[PDB]
Amino acid sequence: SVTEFLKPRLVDIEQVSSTHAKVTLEPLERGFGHTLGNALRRILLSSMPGCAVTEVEIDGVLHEYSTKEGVQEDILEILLNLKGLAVRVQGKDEVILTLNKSGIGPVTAADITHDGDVEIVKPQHVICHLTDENASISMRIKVQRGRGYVPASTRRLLVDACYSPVERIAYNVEAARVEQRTDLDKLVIEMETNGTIDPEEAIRRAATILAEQLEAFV
Amino acid sequence: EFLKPRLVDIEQVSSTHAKVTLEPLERGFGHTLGNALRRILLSSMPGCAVTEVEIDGVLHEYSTKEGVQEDILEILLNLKGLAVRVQGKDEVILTLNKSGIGPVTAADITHDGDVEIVKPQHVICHLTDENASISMRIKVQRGRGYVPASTRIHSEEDERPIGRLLVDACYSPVERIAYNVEAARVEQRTDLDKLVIEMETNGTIDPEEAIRRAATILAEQLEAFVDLVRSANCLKAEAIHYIGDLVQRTEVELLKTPNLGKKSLTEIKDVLASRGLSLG
Amino acid sequence: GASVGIDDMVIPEKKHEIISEAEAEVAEIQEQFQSGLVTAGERYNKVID
Amino acid sequence: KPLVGTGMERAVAVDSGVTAVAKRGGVVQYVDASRIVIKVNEDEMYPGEAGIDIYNLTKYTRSNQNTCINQMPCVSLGEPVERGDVLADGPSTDLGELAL
Amino acid sequence: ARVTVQDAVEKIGNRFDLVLVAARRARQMQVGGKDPLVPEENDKTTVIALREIEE
Amino acid sequence: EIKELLKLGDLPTSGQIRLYDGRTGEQFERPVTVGYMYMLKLNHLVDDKM
Amino acid sequence: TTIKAAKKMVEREEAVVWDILDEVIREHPVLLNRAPTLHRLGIQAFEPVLIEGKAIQLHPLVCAAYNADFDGDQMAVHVPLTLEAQLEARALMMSTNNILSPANGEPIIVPSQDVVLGLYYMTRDCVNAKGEGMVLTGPKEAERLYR
Ligand SMILES: [Mg+2]
Repeated sequence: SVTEFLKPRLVDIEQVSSTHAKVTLEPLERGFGHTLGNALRRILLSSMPGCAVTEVEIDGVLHEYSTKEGVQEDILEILLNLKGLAVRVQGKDEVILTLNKSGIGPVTAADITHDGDVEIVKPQHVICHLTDENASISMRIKVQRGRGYVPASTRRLLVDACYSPVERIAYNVEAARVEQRTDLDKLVIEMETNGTIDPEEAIRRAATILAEQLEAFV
Repeated sequence: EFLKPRLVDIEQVSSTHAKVTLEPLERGFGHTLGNALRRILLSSMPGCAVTEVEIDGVLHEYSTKEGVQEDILEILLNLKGLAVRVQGKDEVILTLNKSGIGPVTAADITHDGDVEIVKPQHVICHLTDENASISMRIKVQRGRGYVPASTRIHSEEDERPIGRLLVDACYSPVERIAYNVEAARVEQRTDLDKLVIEMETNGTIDPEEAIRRAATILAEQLEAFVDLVRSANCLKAEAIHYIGDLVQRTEVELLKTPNLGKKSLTEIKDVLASRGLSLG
Repeated sequence: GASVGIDDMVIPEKKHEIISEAEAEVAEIQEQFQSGLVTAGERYNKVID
Repeated sequence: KPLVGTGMERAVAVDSGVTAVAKRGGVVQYVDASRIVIKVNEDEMYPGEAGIDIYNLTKYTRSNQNTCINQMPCVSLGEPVERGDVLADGPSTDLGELAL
Repeated sequence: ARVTVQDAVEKIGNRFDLVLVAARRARQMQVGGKDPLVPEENDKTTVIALREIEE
Repeated sequence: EIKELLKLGDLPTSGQIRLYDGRTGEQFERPVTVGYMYMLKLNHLVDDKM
Repeated sequence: TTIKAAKKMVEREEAVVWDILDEVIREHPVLLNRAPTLHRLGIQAFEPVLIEGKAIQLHPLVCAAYNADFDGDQMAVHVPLTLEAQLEARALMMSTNNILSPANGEPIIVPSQDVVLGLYYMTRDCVNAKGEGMVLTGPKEAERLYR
């Protein structure tokens, strides 16, 4: 009974959204809740494989503080909208797409070129709005594969690539009892994803990444 | 793509103070492993602690003997801090006999083969009269965590011998952990940091055997990443050893055999009068 | 992690000068009363003020 | 034994009756968890059959508030005791100082 | 989850007759063998009565 | 004099040191005051009151 | 089988009496009360949460109504019995129904001295800091950037 540690039973996996779940591990040993939760949160935030947008150049703009007629938004707002785009790049490491379109109406993600392996997960995502009959938009979006969040100062217009597909994660330890002892923990994990992968899969990915780091010792 | 860490070096400043290294680590994994290993090295590590020590001439810890400056309570208090290392079994009973003026250290304890005393100069008691002697039995065990004597009040296993004195058991051998992440060598690749764990214990465990156990516990906990005698001889003569086989048949069927005796039948009737067994 | 220390209560640098000026003023505003110019009640009301 | 004190612990500890102050000086002849025997010097001894001093330390007993009252010797064999020294520490006393 | 009774008081009543009608309903549920009109998640008679009050 | 006594030993003269969280290993900002206070146990126990 | 059997079972404290007590505890309110009962908010109803120990845990937001600090105060617990008593405890004097003082419409559950310090530290505005002058997609990105 010296190495007989308890094992959780995650019967509660209830979720109220497609890209948002709430896992409940119960029961854990006293002190393992915070350990596991913090380890998996740190890994899921700071080290997670993914692909995002790194740098986008405009056809006739070479400065952040500029504007183009016929667009209801600004360069900053369209860069912020491009930051939220979720792309699941397959095969090649990186690829440059285009947004050549001249038409009245909002520019959605479906207007981007298919470019083969590039599969857009949110075709309803709107980049910018157009109102003039002759105002044309043209840019060269460049995706890239990485791990983590890299700001602009850490690095043509630059974009803060959000490689990690997790929108937020926040665990919460509670109290659990097995028939005698009320000092046991009860881990509760809450996470929202960007639609590329399900959060239940992201938990497995983070757990595997953490477990593979402990092969030389176990 | 992740450079897994290796057990590079294990320094040894003293018998208790150690310093381990876990090169190489990537960015963001240094602290992630350091804190998770510290919280496990502090919480759950196996060890051995003194408990249930009996002295010949005492009946309770609130008494005092003759020719001994210390008090029985103080003796039970400084026996708690005895660093013992047991590899053979998990339950040993030592023995301490000494007489004459002078201190009583840990060296004076018996010299059993599978019991190592880490600190022989650990003073336990003091004798102050040549016509005095102490004799006790030190019961060592094995466990993890902190278990106080007050929790051993189940009273459903056996009764207490009046001269048996319970002791609080601090099984955890680890005292403190102090890790620190810092930049490793160039390694022809930047963003590589090292983990320098600096542990300290009572000299009853090995640094490598502790890190390999903490990592093992962490991996085992993380593995959850999936979705979801004559009276008895009368009955044993018919190859019946358990009470269920005798209760399966009625008492009339058991009385129809010459293997059962009068005393066995009386015991069966006394057991059945309580409506617990032999109810047809 | 907001603690409270002994240095977290800084004394003003010009408090000593104010105290010195006040005591130097009082060391003569009492002698002005001792000359019979003002009464004790008004002197007390001025000192407290 | 509080690390930060005021210097009034000796007086409070000694002036109360909780400790065991030595009546006459000498040398500890027999120390024990319950008794202390002091051999008095020849000069401090009375002329006619003075003898020795014996202190019977009070062991575990109850107060008016149901608390333990026991003394513990703080001397050793052969130690030269002087008149007025503390030989045992009562409740809340550390080598003759108040320790609450 | 009977955290508050705001909606039940807002619906009807003067916050006094609600207690009486809920007591009558819970008494008919507990003593009498009347089946409840709402599913019970290991709840008591009072909570089930208060939850049935709303309509 | 307290500062000189702190400077005799190898201790920070400010009185405040940097602490780390035990549950996450993160470091608190605004270094906190750590030292030794003499605490007492008053004769009002919860065993005699429940 | 009989009342004496259950009495002996509770006396021996089997492992099943705790799971039985949890059932009756789940949704049975109790009344808490501090010694000087000046106004009516000195008696409120709560839902018990079984905890190990010998002290009562009191939500730190209802301490203003009770006028109770944590330097030695004691309170009394009362258990309603009948159906009407429980319904009155739930619908009239539940802690989540008494958030406005009857002397003036102003609330009485305002936090203080620990919660206001943290919110004052969050909503502070420094001049020079890391990550100053950038653009985020929303508050979740700010949380990710801070953590
Ligand atoms: Mg109070």
